[PDB]
Amino acid sequence: GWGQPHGGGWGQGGGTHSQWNKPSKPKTNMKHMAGAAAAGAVVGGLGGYVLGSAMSRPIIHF
Amino acid sequence: GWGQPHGGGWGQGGGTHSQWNKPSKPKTNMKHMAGAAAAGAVVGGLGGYVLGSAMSRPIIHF
Amino acid sequence: GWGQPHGGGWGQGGGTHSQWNKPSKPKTNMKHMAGAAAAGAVVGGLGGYVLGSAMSRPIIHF
Amino acid sequence: GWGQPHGGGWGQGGGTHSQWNKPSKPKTNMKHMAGAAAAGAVVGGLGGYVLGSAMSRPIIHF
Amino acid sequence: GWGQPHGGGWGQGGGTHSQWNKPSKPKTNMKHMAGAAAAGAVVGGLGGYVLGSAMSRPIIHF
Amino acid sequence: GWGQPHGGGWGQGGGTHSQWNKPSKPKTNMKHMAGAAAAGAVVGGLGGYVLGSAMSRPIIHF
Amino acid sequence: GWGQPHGGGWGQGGGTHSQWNKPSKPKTNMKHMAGAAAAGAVVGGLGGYVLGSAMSRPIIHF
Amino acid sequence: GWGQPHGGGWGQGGGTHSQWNKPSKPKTNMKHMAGAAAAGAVVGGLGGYVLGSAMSRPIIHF
Amino acid sequence: GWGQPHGGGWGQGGGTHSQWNKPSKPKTNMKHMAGAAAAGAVVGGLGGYVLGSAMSRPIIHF
Amino acid sequence: GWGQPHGGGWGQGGGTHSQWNKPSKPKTNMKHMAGAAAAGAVVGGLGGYVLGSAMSRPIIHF
Repeated sequence: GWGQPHGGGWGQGGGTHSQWNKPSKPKTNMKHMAGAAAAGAVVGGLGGYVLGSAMSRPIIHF
Repeated sequence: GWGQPHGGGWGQGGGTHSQWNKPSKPKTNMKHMAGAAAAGAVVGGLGGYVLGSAMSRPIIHF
Repeated sequence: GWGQPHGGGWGQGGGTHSQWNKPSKPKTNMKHMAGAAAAGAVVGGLGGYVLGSAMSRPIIHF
Repeated sequence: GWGQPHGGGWGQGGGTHSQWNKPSKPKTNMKHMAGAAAAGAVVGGLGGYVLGSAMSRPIIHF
Repeated sequence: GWGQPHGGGWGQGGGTHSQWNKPSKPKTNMKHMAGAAAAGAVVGGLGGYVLGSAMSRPIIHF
Repeated sequence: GWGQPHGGGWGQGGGTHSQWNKPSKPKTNMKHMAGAAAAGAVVGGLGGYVLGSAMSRPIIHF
Repeated sequence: GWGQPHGGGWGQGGGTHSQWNKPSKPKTNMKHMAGAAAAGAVVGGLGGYVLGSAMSRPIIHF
Repeated sequence: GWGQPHGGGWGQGGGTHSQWNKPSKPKTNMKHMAGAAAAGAVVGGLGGYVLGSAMSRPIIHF
Repeated sequence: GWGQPHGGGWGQGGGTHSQWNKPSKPKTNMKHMAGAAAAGAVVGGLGGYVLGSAMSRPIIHF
Repeated sequence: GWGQPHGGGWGQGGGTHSQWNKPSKPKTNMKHMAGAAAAGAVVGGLGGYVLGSAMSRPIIHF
């Protein structure tokens, strides 16, 4: 089967939304990876009213 | 079967929402990974009204 | 079977919501991992009104 | 069978919600792991009105 | 089967939305990767009212 | 001197307010009046979040 | 002097306000009046978020 | 002097406001009046977000 | 002096406002009046976001 | 002096405003009047975002 019927309206009723991003020196390192991954929505910096999705069925031979 | 019918409206009734992100020196390291993973929504920096999803069925031979 | 019909509206009745994130020097390390994992929503920095999901059925040979 | 029909509306009746995160030097280390895990919602930094989920049935040969 | 009928209208009821991104020296490094990945929407800098998607079924021989 | 600095914010913290007015046959009669009167706010039917005032200094000769 | 500095913000924190007016046969009669009167806000039927005022200094000779 | 500096913002924090007016046979009668009157805001039928005022200094000889 | 500096912004934070007027047979009668009156805003039928005013200084000889 | 500096912006934060007027047989009668009156804004039928004013200083001899 499988399925994700995400549904309905969404949002702010009214009023205000204030988003600030002020990081100084973030660091990300990686070394030696050989797997698989997925994510519909990834937030690095900032945002909203962001809709993502993912659907993945990879085959890896190694 | 499987399924995730996430549904209904959502949000703030009204009023205000104030979000601040001020990290100084976060660090993430990784080394030597060979598995699999998934997540519909990942928040690094900041956000809201963010909708993600994931659906994954990988095959890894190694 | 399996299934997760998360449903209904949700939010703040009204009034205010104030979220502050001010970490100084968090550090995360990892080394040598070979399994599998999943999570629909992961919060690193900050957020709200965040909806995620995950559905995963990987096969790993090693 | 299996199933988790989490449902109903939820939130704050009104009034206010104030969330502060000010950790100084948290550290997380890991070394040598080869199992499996899942969690629908994981909070690192901060948040709310966060809805996650997980559904996982991996097969690992090793 | 598989499918993700994300649907319904979404947005801000009214009022305001203010988004600021002021990172100083973020750094991302990577070295030696040979797997597969997908994500419908990825936010580096900033944005909103962003809709992405992904659908992927790669075969990798190695 | 004289003065009425009515002040401060007021209202419902949140939650609900339900007001019903269902009178059947109210009757008001008057006959032969020759004086003076004042009231800042008068509620006949129904209401709320009603702010009135009065300030009066009439001279009547008769 | 005299003065009425009514001030401050006012309203409903959030949530709901439901006002119903269903009178059947109200009757008001008057006969023979020769005075003076004032009121900043008068509610006959229904309302809210109604702000009135009055300021009156009539001279009547008769 | 005299003065009425009514001030400040006002309204509904959010949520809803539902106003119904369903009177059947109201009747108002008057006969023989010779005075003076004032009111900044008068609500017959229905309304809201109604702001009125009055300022009156009539001279009547009779 | 005299003065009415009504000021500040006003309105609905967000959400909804629903106003219904369904009177059946209201009747208003008057007979024989010889005075003076004022009101900045008068609501017969229905309305909102209505701003009126009045300023009056008549002289009547009779 | 005298003066009414009504000021500031006003309106609906967002969301909706629905106004219905459905009276059946209202009747207004008048007979024999010889005075004076003023009102900046009068609502018979329906409306909104209506701004009126009045300023009057008549002299009547009779």
